[PDB]
Amino acid sequence: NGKLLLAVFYCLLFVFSLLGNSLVILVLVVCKKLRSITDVYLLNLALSDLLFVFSFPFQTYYLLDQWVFGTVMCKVVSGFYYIGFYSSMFFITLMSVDRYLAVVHAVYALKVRTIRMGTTLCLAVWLTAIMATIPLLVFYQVASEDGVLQCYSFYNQQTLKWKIFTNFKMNILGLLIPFTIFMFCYIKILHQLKRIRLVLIVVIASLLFWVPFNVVLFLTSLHSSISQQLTYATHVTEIISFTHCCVNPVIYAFVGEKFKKHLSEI
Amino acid sequence: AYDMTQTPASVEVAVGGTVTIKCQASQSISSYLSWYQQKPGQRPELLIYKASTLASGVSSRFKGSGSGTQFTLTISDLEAADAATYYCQQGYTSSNIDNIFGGGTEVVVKRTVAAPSVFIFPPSDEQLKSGTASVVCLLNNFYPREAKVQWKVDNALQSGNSQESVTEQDSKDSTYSLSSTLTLSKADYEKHKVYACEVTHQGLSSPVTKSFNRG
Amino acid sequence: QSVEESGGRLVTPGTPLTLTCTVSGFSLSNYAMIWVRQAPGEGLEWVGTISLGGYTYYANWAKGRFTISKTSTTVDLKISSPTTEDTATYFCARARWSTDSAIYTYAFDPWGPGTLVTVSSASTKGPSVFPLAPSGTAALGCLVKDYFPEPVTVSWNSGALTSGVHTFPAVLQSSGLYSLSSVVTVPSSSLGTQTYICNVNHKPSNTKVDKKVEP
Repeated sequence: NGKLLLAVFYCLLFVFSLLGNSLVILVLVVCKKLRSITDVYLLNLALSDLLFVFSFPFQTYYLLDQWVFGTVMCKVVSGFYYIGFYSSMFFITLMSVDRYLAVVHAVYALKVRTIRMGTTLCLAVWLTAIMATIPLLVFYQVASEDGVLQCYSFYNQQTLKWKIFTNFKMNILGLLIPFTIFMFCYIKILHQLKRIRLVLIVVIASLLFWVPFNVVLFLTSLHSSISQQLTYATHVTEIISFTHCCVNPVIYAFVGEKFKKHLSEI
Repeated sequence: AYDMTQTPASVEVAVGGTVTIKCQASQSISSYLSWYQQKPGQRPELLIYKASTLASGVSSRFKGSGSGTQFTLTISDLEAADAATYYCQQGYTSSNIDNIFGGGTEVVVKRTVAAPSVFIFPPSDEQLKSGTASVVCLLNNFYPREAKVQWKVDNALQSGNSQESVTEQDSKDSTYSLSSTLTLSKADYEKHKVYACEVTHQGLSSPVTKSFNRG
Repeated sequence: QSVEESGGRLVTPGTPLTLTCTVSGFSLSNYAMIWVRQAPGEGLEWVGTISLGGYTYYANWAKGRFTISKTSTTVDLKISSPTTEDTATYFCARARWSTDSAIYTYAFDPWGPGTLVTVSSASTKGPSVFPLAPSGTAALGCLVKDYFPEPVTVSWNSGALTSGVHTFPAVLQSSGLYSLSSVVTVPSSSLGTQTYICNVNHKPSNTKVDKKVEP
């Protein structure tokens, strides 16, 4: 009966994440014109979180009953999930790089920090996320396990290599490179500043949310009795990760003063 | 691409014996083979899927094994009702496929030899009036299927004007029946006097003749 | 769960045909449907498959000549231009395990009672029934001759008699018309007391015959 409890939890996440992201977008688009470069990345991060938010109801209706939406929806929902993951993971790296460039290279910062750079980098990030997601979708489809429908990805013994390729692609692209960029930037920023906390907290949260998922995926790729606890681990890690979209608006409303100035009014 | 070949075309086995049927694929399939049974004059029925798991309602005497390329089906305790045709089917892929089924293997239940009973039927009056004469001779309740029949008119042999029909193996007694019909023109019927059907089968020491004279 | 086939007919070579497969007890959105064909006295031959979403997959020989469609309750197979080699029994089956792209589509259950399709330029004809009268035990029967197309159903005493009744398969004559015989063996003493009537029924020409055999 755990599926019902998981569905209720997904509904809770849906409601809170939708409210938070809607409020963030509302403030950014009504009480400001995104004049600052910092605001464009926040807007794109909120638009990425909404992609996670939109995939919850299908999962809730899948835990109860079964998958009745067909194959096109089976591909599209997974596309939403993976594009959201990749885009939200890259935008944090962009924020970290921007903060480093300001704190350390302030003299040269004035030239780069313009609206055009933000727009171009955001478009590039979105295209990169979509391209990185394309390989996964081609294998998702609907299957009938004796009359019960399910949306899942199936590989033959010939195409099985792409499963390993995609697992390692996810790992290296979405964890190591972002983590390395954070490591390089924030040691220097702390060195300069100790003698801001917002983006540091953002990265640590968004890394601890996804690191168990990446670790379990790494173990799964290496494997390809351990199966049962590995399946339980990946299942729990999915929920562990899901909360990043809900908490990002929480962080931005808690820390940023600009958010408070326009949230207290409403 | 994936060509399914069943090795034994026909296997003969006594009751209470073991039957092994082998199926093979040109390319490896990761244990996605199903087995179907078809008794004569009936729709097929599923026996095993995934090459090992029994379908609900099927006895435990059927055991499927193998994986990859080779596959096997074993019938442990054969019964007189197990005479049928078995097909192996690959559920791996459906793209660029000539046929997903195998050639089919036929199981014939062995039995003690039983000589046929011979009957002779001359043409009726109505058919003779119509303009064609048919003389029938019937072999009943014999085993095995290799029975031979010859027609003789006035002690002379005939060929090319006789047709034979054989039933499927009985599911209760495992015997056979055969019927041979000789067709003659109405005029030719009266040109001769004595007709005979002679039967040779392993159950008889010498050929047995059944004959009649017009009248 | 049940599947019933319909549409079997005698169709001239070149005019399109269409068969239907009605379903009861389950929803078509959850299972895939398989079409198979079997020539008289030969093995199964897969022709096509329709998956959950309505994607059709055909065998290499069947590409371009057949087309499968589905609806809420029925599945249709259309033959665009039948040839004389398309005569066979067509079966309609449900795949319990399947994928939307037709991989891993192994377990077929239940099957349907196949529908017989014949293609030829010969017109339908009604059977001619003649009595093979008797001469331990005695044998007597009815000979059905020169009918077309298949099938013809023969019973004895309107189904009251069923023990020891042999009905041989139809054999195609030189004239293109089938022939068949039905024989029953009975105690000799019963010949003079009971009456035996052969009931012949030919659906294509709507022919009913009740012929009594008397020595």
